[PDB]
Amino acid sequence: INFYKDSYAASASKQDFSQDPSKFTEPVVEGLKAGAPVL
Amino acid sequence: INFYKDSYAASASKQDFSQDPSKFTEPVVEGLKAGAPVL
Amino acid sequence: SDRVLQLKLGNSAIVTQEAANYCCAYGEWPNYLPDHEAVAIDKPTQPETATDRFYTLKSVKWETGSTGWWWKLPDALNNIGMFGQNVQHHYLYRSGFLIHVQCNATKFHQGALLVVAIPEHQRGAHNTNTSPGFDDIMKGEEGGTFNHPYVLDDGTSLACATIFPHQWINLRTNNSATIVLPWMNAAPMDFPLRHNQWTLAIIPVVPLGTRTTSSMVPITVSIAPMCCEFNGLRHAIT
Amino acid sequence: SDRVLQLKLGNSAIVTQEAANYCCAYGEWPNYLPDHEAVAIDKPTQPETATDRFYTLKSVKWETGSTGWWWKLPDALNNIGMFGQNVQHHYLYRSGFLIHVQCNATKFHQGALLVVAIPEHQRGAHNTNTSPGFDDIMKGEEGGTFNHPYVLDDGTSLACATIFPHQWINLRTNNSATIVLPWMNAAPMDFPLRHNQWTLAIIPVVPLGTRTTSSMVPITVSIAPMCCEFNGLRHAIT
Amino acid sequence: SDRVLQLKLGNSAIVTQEAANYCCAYGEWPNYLPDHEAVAIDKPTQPETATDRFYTLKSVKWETGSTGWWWKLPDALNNIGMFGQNVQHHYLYRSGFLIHVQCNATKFHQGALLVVAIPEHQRGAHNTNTSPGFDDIMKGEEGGTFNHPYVLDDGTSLACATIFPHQWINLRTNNSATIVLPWMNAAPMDFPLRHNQWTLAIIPVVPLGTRTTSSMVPITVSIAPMCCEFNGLRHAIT
Amino acid sequence: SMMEINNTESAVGMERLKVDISALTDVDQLLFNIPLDIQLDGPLRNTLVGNISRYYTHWSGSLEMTFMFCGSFMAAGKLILCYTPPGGSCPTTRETAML
Amino acid sequence: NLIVPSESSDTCSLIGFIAAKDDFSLRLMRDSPDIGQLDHLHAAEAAYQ
Amino acid sequence: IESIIKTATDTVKSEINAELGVVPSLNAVETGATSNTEPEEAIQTRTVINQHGVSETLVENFLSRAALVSKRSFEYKDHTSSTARADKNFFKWTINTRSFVQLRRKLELFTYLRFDAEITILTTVAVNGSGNNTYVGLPDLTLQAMFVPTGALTPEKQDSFHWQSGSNASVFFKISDPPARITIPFMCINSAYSVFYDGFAGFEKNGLYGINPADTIGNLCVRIVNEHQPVGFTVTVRVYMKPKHIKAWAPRPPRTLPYMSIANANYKGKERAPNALSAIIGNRDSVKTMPHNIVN
Ligand SMILES: Cc1cc(-c2noc(C(F)(F)F)n2)ccc1OCCCc1cc(C(=O)N(C)C)no1
Repeated sequence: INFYKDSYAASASKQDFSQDPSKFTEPVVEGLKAGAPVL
Repeated sequence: INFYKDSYAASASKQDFSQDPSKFTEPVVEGLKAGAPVL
Repeated sequence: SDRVLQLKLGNSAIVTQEAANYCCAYGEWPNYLPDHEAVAIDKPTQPETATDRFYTLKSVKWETGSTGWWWKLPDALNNIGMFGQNVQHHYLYRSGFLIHVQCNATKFHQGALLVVAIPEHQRGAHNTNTSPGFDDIMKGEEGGTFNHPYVLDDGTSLACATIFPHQWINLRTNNSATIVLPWMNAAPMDFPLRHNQWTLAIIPVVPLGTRTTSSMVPITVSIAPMCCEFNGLRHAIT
Repeated sequence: SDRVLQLKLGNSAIVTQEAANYCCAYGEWPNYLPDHEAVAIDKPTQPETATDRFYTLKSVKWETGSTGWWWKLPDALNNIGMFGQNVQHHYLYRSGFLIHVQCNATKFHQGALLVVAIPEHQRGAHNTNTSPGFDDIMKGEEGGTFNHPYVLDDGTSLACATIFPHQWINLRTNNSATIVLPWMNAAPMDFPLRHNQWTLAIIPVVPLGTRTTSSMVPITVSIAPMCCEFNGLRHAIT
Repeated sequence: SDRVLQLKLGNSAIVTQEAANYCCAYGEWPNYLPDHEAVAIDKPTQPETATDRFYTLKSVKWETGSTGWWWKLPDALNNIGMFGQNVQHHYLYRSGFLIHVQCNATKFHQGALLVVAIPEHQRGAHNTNTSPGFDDIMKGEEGGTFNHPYVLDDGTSLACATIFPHQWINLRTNNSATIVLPWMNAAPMDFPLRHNQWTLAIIPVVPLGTRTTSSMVPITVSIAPMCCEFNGLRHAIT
Repeated sequence: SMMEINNTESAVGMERLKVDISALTDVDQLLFNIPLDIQLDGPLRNTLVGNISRYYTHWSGSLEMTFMFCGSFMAAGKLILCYTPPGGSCPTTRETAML
Repeated sequence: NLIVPSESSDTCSLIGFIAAKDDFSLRLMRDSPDIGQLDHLHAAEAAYQ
Repeated sequence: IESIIKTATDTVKSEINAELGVVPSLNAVETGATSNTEPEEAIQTRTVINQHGVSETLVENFLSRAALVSKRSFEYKDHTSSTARADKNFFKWTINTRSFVQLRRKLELFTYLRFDAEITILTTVAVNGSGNNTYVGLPDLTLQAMFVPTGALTPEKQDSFHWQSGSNASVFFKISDPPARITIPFMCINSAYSVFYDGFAGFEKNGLYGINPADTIGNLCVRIVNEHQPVGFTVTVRVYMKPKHIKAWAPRPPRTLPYMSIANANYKGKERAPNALSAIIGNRDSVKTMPHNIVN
């Protein structure tokens, strides 16, 4: 229920379930493969 | 009337009329028949 | 057709010729934990015949002043056979039970035993504010006896104990009771050394009586775990 | 590609970065007993991850005058974990083994260990007509040492021991040896407390040597039973 | 395939034979400011090879009691080559960075350096309510040293610094670390003389150690600005 | 993120973030153990997982521990890392921990 | 065992790291016990001056 | 790779592995990548269908909570003989999110934040007992909260003509009403607030360090509209802020040592562990000591 004219008055938005953990867990140019030695 | 975002905020649910009294009145492997002696 | 019964599990078998029927607690049968209900991610061990078999506990004597007996599960079986070893070597266990209670006398004898499996039989103490201690609850294979069976040692009523899965051993009618217990817990698995899902209670509502020459009248309990699985392998703890 | 290896069984895993290959005894892999070869008619128990896992024995020290070490199977594992419990509670057992021997040193160290699995390593006694006694043969987890590795403590030759499934740990080349043993017996199953199918022998054909500052150089054995099954359940005997 | 790497920018090139990989901060690559994100309306100057090239700073010595080093960007490069001249003659700048940290020793040496690029590394002062002054923050090409690397000189934790783009130089493994930094700012462009977007921190989590004859072990930093652009041309200010 | 395994009075600053291991003259020796309680003040508390989790009350799922050996290239050795599900005392011998 | 030559350091260090896998989840937000204050921070009063 | 995640990942059952050249449990921390070892590769697993939700750890949920940001008490009375430092029936507050540690620490888990702010103002009153330790009841007063942006003049007295608020947004609310509430939009001159700012705010060298001038908000001015009564009261105003429509970037190591100032990240640490400058974690006797070992 938002009858205000300015969009930023709306209630919270808790529906953004997009994730990309690789930005922090695997920020390497060469992606690593499962099982194969990294080095 | 439920304008809350979390489903558990809703009012009570009093529409579950399903019953199975045999779970407590007749929990025997061999069902008993009407009139016929049990033993 | 309903008085003779044979139960075969693993390398053990039991035959009775004076059964009434047998009870499946809440109309359910034991089963293994399904994938859509599992929590522990390690591969469980399922010993099958090694643990899913009848274990016979020590018999007890039915006397005139007997108040009744109880055994807590899985506590009573936690040190018996391969079931005990698996329990001791694993953090988590899960299983149903098949309970067979045996008591025979003569046609000149009378008496009635209520055989009831109480889920989560949390015991209370009499005339004190102190909660029951560890030694009061965990009796193991020997089990315990009811202090006040009239109130089920918990401030409730014996008369209403029939709401629980139960049979009767009425001496003039039958000489055995059989109850099949599914896994009964709020969690899919549990630590077997600190929580007991089921309590087996045998209470002589009608005392043993006769006018023929008296003989020892024992009551014998045989319990077979069913669909046992164990998770979280480590060193033995017991 | 052939120097790095990871072995995962049950809840145990082993990684080596200095392997050569691994040996499958006689080009075979362990398996369960098939119906067309079974003898015992009772349903076997197959604990799977509870017993099919790596057990690490006590390490031994590689010294200058070391003659070698041996462990007999399943004797060495007969009192360890759930494998030991199942062995103690059953008359018959059957299983393969996965053996991983570990020994590392520096690039300034030299030495060569022959790691050989001897089927039916019947030991002989030196300079006597009396056969070896029970205490001479059954050493359990601690194992034994070779009196005369030159003749394999049995009047044969060490030089011809390569006819048996084996690897070498040559310190300049590799730091681990892996051997996979199938069930090796004249009978489909056996009594684990009186017969040993395999003997693991580690013999320092080339002694440990270095001119750098000396350190303790242990040898460690990890053995994982594979495809374990047990028949003839009874009370524990050990 | 992942241990050898060559980086070529402008008239400069770097080769390493002991790399692990290289890190692209938050999985991003530097780029020029797009039209749909620009603010300044004057035509920017894009020197390309004149500024997008490797600049090598003064080496630092890795000692036993070293606490660590840091350099703030673009402050460290603000007086070097054509990058410095463009920074001095323009009110606004924008660029990424390519960071290559070099440290080699012998196979008898040990030590581990954490190489982390901290966005907006606002420093705190120890045991005082006074904020750090201009001279404490703006060190230029010489950089600074950590007073308390354990808390990153800001009351946070070094243990959690891995949340930032980082590599390690573990002497037994690799002798170089490479990090590619995109433009990291709340605004599309910034005044290079008053704000530092990135801080490069090199912290010896594991101290340098050896028992061989000791030698000077320097750490060398080479930084190449990428996709440099400048707006608001005027007289030199520096 | 790094665990503070060496949380002992003798360790100062980042010394608490590494565990020293030396050559031993006895076999199968214990080197260190790690309490697994995030709520209590232990080696896991000041980590990304620990810090974020302590804003919550319930947790589930697997954890992973990674150890980097920072000895010289010439150093060699083999270690066994064991996780013991709860129920008993922390194992003090290898033959028990390896179960 | 740890075995090193005479020229290498006889003491070597390990660094232990921990993280959750993508099967991890949390519930029931609460105030973290890792931070607290018993008084106003310095310069907080100056905001009202 | 970006994906939609609503529940924790499922587990797939796994079998024995003995494969040359494959070592999933080995990793190279030096690359900066977190270990990719899966449970199915380290141990033998079962199949598990995981139904555990992950919504409560959403950044929006994590940060969108009303938290105290300002608490000011002032005397409501005749201020004819009051000192110059006394709040004479009104106060002004330079808005900041650094005064109360619970919200500050959570905000400082990120480098950049973009959000709108829901502002809730809660007012309580108490009769002054100093000398006049008699209770007559609590008056239902009217208060005015005026938002004074950068460059605007702030009121200097309770009856200042600046309170006419020709263009300033003002909210008039009563103590008996539910707490006043308004939403302030994301008003930064940049695309996001700079939670941390490694720079100086001015073109000279004497500017403040660690505060981005782009994030300057302004002043909140609160007065009692009612003229003073014959007796004195103490009025306490609490301001709560709840971020919403949140975007966050570049997470950071959490604050460990206690905060010292709202103007900087200066640190001292506790006298002894835990959270001491030289020992963040509490000590144990040795690395082989289990602090809470279970015995029997
Ligand atoms: C608390 C408050 C109160 C009012 C107000 N009270 O009354 C009125 C009136 F007059 F209309 F009635 N307006 C206005 C704005 C307020 O704060 C804005 C929060 C924004 C922000 C920036 C940062 C930051 O710098 N970060 C995250 C690095 N944090 O939060």
